Amino acid sequence: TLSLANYLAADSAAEALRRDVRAGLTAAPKSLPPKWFYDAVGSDLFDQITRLPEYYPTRTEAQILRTRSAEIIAAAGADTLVELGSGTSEKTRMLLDAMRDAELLRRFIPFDVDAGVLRSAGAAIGAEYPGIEIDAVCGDFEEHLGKIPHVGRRLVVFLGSTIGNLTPAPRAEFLSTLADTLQPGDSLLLGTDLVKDTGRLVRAYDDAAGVTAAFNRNVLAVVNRELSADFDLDAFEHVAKWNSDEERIEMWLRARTAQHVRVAALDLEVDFAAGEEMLTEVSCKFRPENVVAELAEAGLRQTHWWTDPAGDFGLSLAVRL
Ligand SMILES: Nc1ncnc2c1ncn2[C@@H]1O[C@H](CSCC[C@H](N)C(=O)O)[C@@H](O)[C@H]1O
Ligand SMILES: N[C@@H](Cc1c[nH]c[nH+]1)C(=O)O
Repeated sequence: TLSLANYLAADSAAEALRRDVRAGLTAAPKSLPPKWFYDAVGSDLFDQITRLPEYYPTRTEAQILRTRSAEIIAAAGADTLVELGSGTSEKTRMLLDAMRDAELLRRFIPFDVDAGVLRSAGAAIGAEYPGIEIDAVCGDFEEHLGKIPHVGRRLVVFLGSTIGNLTPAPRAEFLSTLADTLQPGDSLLLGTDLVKDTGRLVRAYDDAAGVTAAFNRNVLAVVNRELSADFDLDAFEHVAKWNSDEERIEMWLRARTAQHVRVAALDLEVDFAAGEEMLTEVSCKFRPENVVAELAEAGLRQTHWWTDPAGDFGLSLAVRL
């Protein structure tokens, strides 16, 4: 009853991954793709982040899920739960319980770039819900959504405001593509962190424990290990900023001094100037009405909207137009 499909394993997929890292490192303003945070070490660092006092999103969303999962399941009526950027799927157990309770649960399809997190969560869920079929998919949710099985009536969930780690142009492409993988009867549950006080927003990405910093820097450890690079992690400092124009948090890594870095697997040497900054992640924060309009543009209609009392975070349920 357990399966794993691995689409990131192909050299065709590897080439695209490496091409995107190369483009980031060779652009006039440097960047790295957010997906490279998530090797085994990074997946655990994010798990640490979810427990920080500063990082309100996980517990806020979990509280909405704890109190609204029945409602969500009743509206979706799905027998199949698809989770994008699933990670450890800890919040997802609330959804799985509610589907099981409703006597609908037949299948769980976790989808992640990290196959380790898939094998762990997959084996766990497989045991916690005997008789369920598990179809783990290792892929890039910007490239491999078409590989998610079309079986049954599906609730696709994208929690944790991961959607905000895409800038508006690829975000629109992603949502349009996602919409086009949905069949009649399918649903999207989307978590979106909302615009709020920016002290709160910036602190959630710049905790006093240094955890987010370590998580940010680890992207250099991943590149170092996997692409034969020689970034000096000590040479770069974590920077979190509020971009008010784009209404998004931005994580940067800034060079303390001039750095000269080879990435051997890419046949690539790059340099940083003193004080030069590299963009490692964006975290877009949303206004409620813009979420409605973004879904609509993609060909999706918001049918349900749930928020916490303080309006820190929203969950949307959407169907095809
Ligand atoms: N491009 C991509 N394709 C597939 N998975 C991705 C991805 N970019 C990041 N991820 C995965 O998506 C998750 C984002 S962190 C979110 C974890 C969990 N869903 C939660 O809400 O807490 C991580 O597990 C990461 O490994
Ligand atoms: N998806 C998470 C990833 C993250 C947490 N902290 C830093 N990055 C977010 O945008 O909030």
